Amino acid sequence: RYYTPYEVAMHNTPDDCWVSFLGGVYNLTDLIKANQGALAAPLIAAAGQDLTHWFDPTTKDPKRHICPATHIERFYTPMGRFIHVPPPEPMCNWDTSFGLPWWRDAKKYQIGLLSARTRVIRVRNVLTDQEDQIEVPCEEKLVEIRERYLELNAHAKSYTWKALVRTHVFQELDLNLTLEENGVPDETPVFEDHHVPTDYFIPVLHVYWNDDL
Amino acid sequence: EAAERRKLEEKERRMQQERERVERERVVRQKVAASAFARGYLSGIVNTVFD
Amino acid sequence: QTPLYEKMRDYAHSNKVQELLQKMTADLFIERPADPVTWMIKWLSEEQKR
Amino acid sequence: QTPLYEKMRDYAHSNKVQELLQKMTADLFIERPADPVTWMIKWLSEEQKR
Amino acid sequence: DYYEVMGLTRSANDIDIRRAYRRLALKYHPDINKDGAAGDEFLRICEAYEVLCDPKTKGFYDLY
Amino acid sequence: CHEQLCINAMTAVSNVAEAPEARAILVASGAGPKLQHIFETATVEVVKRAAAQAIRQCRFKHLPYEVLPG
Repeated sequence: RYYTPYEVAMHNTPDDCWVSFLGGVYNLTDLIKANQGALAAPLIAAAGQDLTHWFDPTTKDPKRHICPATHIERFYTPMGRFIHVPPPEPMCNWDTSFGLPWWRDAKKYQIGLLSARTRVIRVRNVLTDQEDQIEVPCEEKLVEIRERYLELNAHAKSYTWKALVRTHVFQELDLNLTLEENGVPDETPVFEDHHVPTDYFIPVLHVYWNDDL
Repeated sequence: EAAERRKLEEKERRMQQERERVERERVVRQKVAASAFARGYLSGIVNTVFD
Repeated sequence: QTPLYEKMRDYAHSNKVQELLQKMTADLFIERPADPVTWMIKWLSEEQKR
Repeated sequence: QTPLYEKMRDYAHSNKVQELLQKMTADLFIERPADPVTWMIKWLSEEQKR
Repeated sequence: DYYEVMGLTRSANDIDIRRAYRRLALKYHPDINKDGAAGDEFLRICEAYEVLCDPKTKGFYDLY
Repeated sequence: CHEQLCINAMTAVSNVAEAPEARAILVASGAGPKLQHIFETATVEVVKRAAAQAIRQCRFKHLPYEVLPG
């Protein structure tokens, strides 16, 4: 699935910690639970934050540099030493028996996948007039847009969707095609580039009722 | 008349869901921002008290 | 970085106290009592009951 | 946005709450109790007199 | 923070900051946005862009 | 022909076609052209109204209800 940045922000506590980095959303809760010391501070303090600036794209490990004091290459950790980072000097307590760093152990600490962009859909329930703005990832199939909208109407499954596809006529939308395939384009970049407010026009999704019993 | 009754029932239920959603939305919107500010300010507090 | 300072940092950054502080300060900045000394007392009393 | 944060920043960066919280945290780190919540209840109780 | 007020993330580029400030300071300018909760918002937008549009100040802020 | 039987069947079809799946069966069993002929060639007003209602009832999938045929 996918997550908007705000959705990642909802979990910021040592009890439920989510971090987004390099396009991936990670639930580091069991880490903080199993490693509770001064090591866990720099990422507790960035719970629910975006952690991509720590790392580099070419390799999945954090950035490295030549340490000015010892002149030995090691991770650049201005924030502090996060879990799975070796101490600068030869110690007697940092074991290397553990398998993989948490930024490499995707299978055990990654859930979902961070959205690279988000858009505003204005959903309108045609039977009982109830407008509603909402933010959804700009790359998602209508099934999960319906899943997002299920918090607005608990009976949205029975309803049928419709969009102003192109002249322009309100036509049906296939569920498995994303908002861009179905003909609902995104124009916020053009809005910005042309000095038009990003809340001036919003694409609209009509939601009619399908009688059932 | 049965069709009209069903339509009116659904209208009413959607109207009620709107209000309940509004209340819960307000609660969660305030809670998340409170948690974020608590994070930042408590980090500052701990640093200063340590110093 | 004497052993006391390190022990204090380990206690300060522990899970229990830090999450409790974060929760309390979030609630307190929600309610915003003009007398936090008593509001903290009632809030902690109700928390301890669980 | 600025309004929600400002309403909390103005509250939290005011003297009463901040220099209550700092002293409470200082004494909490000094004492090092097993369960912080009842200790904070106590500390606030015998600080309410002052 | 100086970042969240612009809406950007900690890894924003230079063009990213240009675009963010563009839209946020054409949405909240007093002559365009008549009134509302747009008094502090514009001032923090200006301060954040001024801090983050110069590499020396930007880096000094980033480390502290 | 057999006029009362025809109108009773028409009302039964109109009642059943309110169900979600039933429509697909009725259009499958050719109720469409049958009801269209019944509506087209008849002159008794009550059965004509039953036919218009049945046709509109069999081709609807959204809550906004199209104008009754004729």
